[PDB]
Amino acid sequence: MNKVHFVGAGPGDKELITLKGYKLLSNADVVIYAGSLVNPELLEYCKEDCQIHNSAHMDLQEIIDVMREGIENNKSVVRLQTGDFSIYGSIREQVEDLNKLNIDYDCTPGVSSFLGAASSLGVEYTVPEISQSVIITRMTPVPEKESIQSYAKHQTSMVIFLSVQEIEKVVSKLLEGGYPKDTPIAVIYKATWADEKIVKGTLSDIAVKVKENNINKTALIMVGRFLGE
Amino acid sequence: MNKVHFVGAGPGDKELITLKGYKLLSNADVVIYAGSLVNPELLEYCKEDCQIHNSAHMDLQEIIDVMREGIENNKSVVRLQTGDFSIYGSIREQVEDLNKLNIDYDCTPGVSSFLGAASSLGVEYTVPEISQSVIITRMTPVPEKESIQSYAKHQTSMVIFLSVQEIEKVVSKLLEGGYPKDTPIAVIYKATWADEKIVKGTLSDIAVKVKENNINKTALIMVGRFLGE
Repeated sequence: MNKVHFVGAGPGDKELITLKGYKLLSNADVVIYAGSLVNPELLEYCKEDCQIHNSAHMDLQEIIDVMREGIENNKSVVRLQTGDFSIYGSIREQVEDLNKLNIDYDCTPGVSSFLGAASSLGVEYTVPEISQSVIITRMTPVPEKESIQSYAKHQTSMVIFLSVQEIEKVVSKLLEGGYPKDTPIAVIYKATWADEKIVKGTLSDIAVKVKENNINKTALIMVGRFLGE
Repeated sequence: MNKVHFVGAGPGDKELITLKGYKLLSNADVVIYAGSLVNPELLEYCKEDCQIHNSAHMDLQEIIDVMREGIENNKSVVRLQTGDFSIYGSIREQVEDLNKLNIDYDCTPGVSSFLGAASSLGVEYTVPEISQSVIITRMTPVPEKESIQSYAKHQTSMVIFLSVQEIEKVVSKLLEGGYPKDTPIAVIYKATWADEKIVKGTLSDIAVKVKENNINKTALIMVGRFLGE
């Protein structure tokens, strides 16, 4: 067909889009991107006469109209979403709405920010005799068997998306599920963007280190012995 | 400098390498790739007069010699590793060995196969009111607090890398940690490669479905209610 193309933008760096992503983007007639969550530098890969829409200022129905009209005028349509949409992506709404209308689409994965964060930190989640797993979660209430404390019990590597002001709740949940105070932890803002910042520490001292970096906005926290390497 | 470039190849599809990855690869004088784990089609992006080495037939020290000699003749050196090396990547050996020699390097992340698997399945690990987390693990013995049964207790979404013949041990561990028999599950071989295959089912019937697909080799298993969407 001329499918609507859902494209993972990667974690911030211009060049961390997939080759496939880049081809579709650089050929798109209509692009719908996520506001300030997607790096604007990406948009420079688009055609001179491309029509850009910023979903951040749009309701669902407007995105869809924009999509449908792209299809009906035989225009290549790309919806750029941050990192990958299989982890915190809200792509279901748009898909169901397109089924409703009988519009073919496809999906092109991207590099998750937690992958970006690791490379950026030159670190490996899975490290022999230390951990063979990762738990990925994020921090208004949460069922017990899915809480940070509960996941902490495994003492494996963890990735936690948070709002940063909530640092003290999460540290205390980590200690509560039994991570020791010296457990290494890192907090990364805008992993792989030009402005990325990394605050390294342990469970006791990072609350302070985060406040004293003042750095606001959402972050990844990475927790575990795997930071010891 | 002229750093040794560690590059994530992505999950199999030629075009799912990052743009950055592609530039480095298409300019490399020396490439060291992982045997049959990396798709050979990628190698076609290399210069006519590029020197290819297949780590699969090499010990550590040979890789390093090959690296060092690239640097000393001012040759761009790319080590291509499958998916991303922060999850099951064994990049530590090569890095420590390069520190030893004082050789600058850098790291370029790629699309993990479990991301490839999701897009390929058009599915989302995190789905509102169903799960806000993912546990990523793999299946010769394993400590209790890090076993599949133990992780199963959270009833969240799981990704498990296995050898496929081991399907029955893992199903029984899943049920044991309390996933119900009707829990959807999928097994994917070579996610995003031309030959990828998807066996969809539930916990009771998938052991059979896998045997009767005969399909050998390593797979991803994906488990959870999140497959119900």
